[PDB]
Amino acid sequence: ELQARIAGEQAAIQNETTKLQMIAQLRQAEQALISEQRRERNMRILSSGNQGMPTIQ
Amino acid sequence: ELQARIAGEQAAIQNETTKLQMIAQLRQAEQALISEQRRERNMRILSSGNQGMPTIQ
Amino acid sequence: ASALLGNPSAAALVDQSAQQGFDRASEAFEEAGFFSSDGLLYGLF
Amino acid sequence: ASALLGNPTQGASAAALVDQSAQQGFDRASEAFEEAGFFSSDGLLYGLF
Repeated sequence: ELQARIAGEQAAIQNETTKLQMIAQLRQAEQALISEQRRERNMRILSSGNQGMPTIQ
Repeated sequence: ELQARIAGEQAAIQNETTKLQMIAQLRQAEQALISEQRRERNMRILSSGNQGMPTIQ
Repeated sequence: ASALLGNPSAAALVDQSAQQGFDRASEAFEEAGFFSSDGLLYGLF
Repeated sequence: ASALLGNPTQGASAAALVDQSAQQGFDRASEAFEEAGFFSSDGLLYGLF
């Protein structure tokens, strides 16, 4: 019974390892998404579809 | 039998760990491929083999 | 309007030609925006 | 066409020559831009060239 308990404990540590891998992937995805938002803002400022300009009055 | 079942369960978590590693490698490869496509587009715009220019008419 | 243009106010033709030029410049700036790095060449253009 | 060039030209115009020389210069500039494209970063030096 103690051997099987220790085996279950190893399985739990395995699960934590998988969870940490998943957290690292999510971290990378979040950084990529922040970069995408930055580039969306940049595109919106510099878009050639803009039609406005200051008016002389 | 329960010990061997828990051992199989550990093997399954090992397999998931390997799968996550493979997913991370694929993520990196996909980012590299997107960069390669960007650079192909950039090269196509700036290629010295282009021969066109605007015409005065 | 038509003395030498041949196409039937003057504060208009200069604005149209400059608009075409500045539209090309804006397209260059947009291309610079697309390439985050390796894009300031389009900014210089 | 041939008054001072010396090398015989079969027949052509004048501005033609300005266009050819400007084409050589602009081709060198285009090659510099291509090199700038190759080096994504550390490539804007070639853009300035």
